[PDB]
Amino acid sequence: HDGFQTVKATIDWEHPMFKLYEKAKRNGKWNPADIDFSQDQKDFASLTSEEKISALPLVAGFSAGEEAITLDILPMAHALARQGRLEDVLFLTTFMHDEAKHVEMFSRWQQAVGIGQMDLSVFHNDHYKRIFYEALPEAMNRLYADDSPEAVIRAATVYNMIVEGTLAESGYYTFRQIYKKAGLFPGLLQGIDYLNMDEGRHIQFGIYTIQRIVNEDERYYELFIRYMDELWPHVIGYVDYLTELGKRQQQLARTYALEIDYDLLRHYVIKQFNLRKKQISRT
Amino acid sequence: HDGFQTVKATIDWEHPMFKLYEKAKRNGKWNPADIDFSQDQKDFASLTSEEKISALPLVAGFSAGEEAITLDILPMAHALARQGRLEDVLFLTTFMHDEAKHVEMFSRWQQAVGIGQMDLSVFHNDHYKRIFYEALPEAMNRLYADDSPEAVIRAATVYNMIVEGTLAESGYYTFRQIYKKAGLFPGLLQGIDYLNMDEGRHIQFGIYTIQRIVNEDERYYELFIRYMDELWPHVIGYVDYLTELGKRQQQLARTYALEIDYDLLRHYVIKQFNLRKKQISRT
Ligand SMILES: CCCCCCCCCCCCCCCC(=O)O
Ligand SMILES: CCCCCCCCCCCCCCCC(=O)O
Ligand SMILES: [Fe+3]
Ligand SMILES: [Fe+3]
Ligand SMILES: [Mn+2]
Ligand SMILES: [Mn+2]
Ligand SMILES: [Mn+3]
Ligand SMILES: [Mn+3]
Repeated sequence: HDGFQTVKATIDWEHPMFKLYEKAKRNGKWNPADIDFSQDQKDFASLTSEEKISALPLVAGFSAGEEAITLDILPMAHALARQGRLEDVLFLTTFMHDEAKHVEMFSRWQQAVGIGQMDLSVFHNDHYKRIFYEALPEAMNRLYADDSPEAVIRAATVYNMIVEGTLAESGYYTFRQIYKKAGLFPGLLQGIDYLNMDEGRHIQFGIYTIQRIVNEDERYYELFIRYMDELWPHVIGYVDYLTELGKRQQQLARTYALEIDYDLLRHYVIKQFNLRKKQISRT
Repeated sequence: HDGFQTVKATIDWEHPMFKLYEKAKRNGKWNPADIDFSQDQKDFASLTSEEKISALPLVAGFSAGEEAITLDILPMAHALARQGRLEDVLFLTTFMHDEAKHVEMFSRWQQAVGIGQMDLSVFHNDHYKRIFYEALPEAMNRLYADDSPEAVIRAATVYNMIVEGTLAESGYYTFRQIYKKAGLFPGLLQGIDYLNMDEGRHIQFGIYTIQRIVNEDERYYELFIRYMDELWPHVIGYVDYLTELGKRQQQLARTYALEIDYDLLRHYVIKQFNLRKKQISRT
């Protein structure tokens, strides 16, 4: 270290990421350990085997995603720390702790309903793996040796704009469209509501990061759009795979009179993807 | 990634670091933004210039240390993440967020009392710089390329056993011995109480980390002792420098009838150092 900002000066109290950090502390008190999952255990046990499975693809996607994101944010925190972006780092401590609670929430649900011993990796197809097993850690880990604006934009695009701003947001919507209607899994849905609220700050950090780089040179806008489009095939290829699992196993939909509109879910994904694009201004 | 623990299985709910993570969430709700510093501003302004300075060396040491530690824990989190130690990572998200709040607390105090514009690096002598500007980032950053048991023990020794378990603990004691007696700076002392409570978990993570490595091969015990002793000269060399500043500027002690026992503070430092050693068992 050559010096310390809070010895030479203070935190930059007006910095957007300090304000986001402050909001994260105010809004981040929830604890997955307090969620009552006992009704969820009864719901899951009440289900037939073919209804039991209906929910597992989505939980498998979230549980791996939360865990990937918990591990893979560390290089972003490092890169920004090394750039002396102290307020970003303070905020990223809330981001990382949020994702830890997200991992915890889904794992507590799996334990409570009796599937913790079940290996849910069978529900990760090639497109999911390309995003979460490969493209996400590649883009983040790159920041250890290459913290160029190109690398940081690509990292924020994959992590915050695609994984969180497209897939996670759409998954929260899907959970609600399906189980909130069914009256099922109230503990899980309480957790989803807290995850979704945290996610708002995570996406805003991505937007801030990408926009501040675009702000220095509008040609980075083109890079942002390009990286969004490179991942789209895998995003929809996973969505299509989940859709086809749902269409092939309809008993939960039948039993609970959910006219599950998979083409409305698909449209919600397309819509999320397009509005994330629109939250980055070329100028 | 080759897979995900919370897809194949669950969190290891009995893991000591998951239990420490759970305690951190329960005990880590405090927010520096809620501390009332208005009485602290009046106290500081009431002081003469020569009393004003008396407190600044210690705040300078803490503010830089909190900031160093916030940046320099990231490689430990990374190394353990890459080892698949998921429960350690979950706990480290609380550790990192705690230190962010510590940075925030001291910087809020500096702002409130009117010294935020003052560059307090003048109170970092060569021994302080050797620990915080050099040895700490060197030991932590090494973990990016070398996560051997030797490297991890050395990192935990410098960070958790020396910086936190010797210097920080002794600084908390010193703040209380001096200002809690004077009736001064109630907001700062509220913050110190919260820092000290957080620190308990940070030191326990260090103990767990060092002991689990020693447990695999008792020869690492010798390394631990050696790394403790290598840093001791700098620890006491900074303590002696602070002591001599205090002896050379006594007006706060006089004004507030603090018979400040600098040789009792020195003994407290020696005692902390020796009991950290004793918390690691050769077997
Ligand atoms: C059937 C419609 C498809 C809806 C899309 C569902 C997407 C599943 C979500 C899995 C990825 C979750 C990523 C977590 C991100 C974070 O924790 O910030
Ligand atoms: C006059 C007696 C000397 C007492 C020793 C005072 C030591 C000052 C403390 C500065 C280091 C603080 C390190 C912070 C560690 C953490 O935040 O985990
Ligand atoms: Fe997120
Ligand atoms: Fe600490
Ligand atoms: Mn395909
Ligand atoms: Mn010396
Ligand atoms: Mn999440
Ligand atoms: Mn601290």
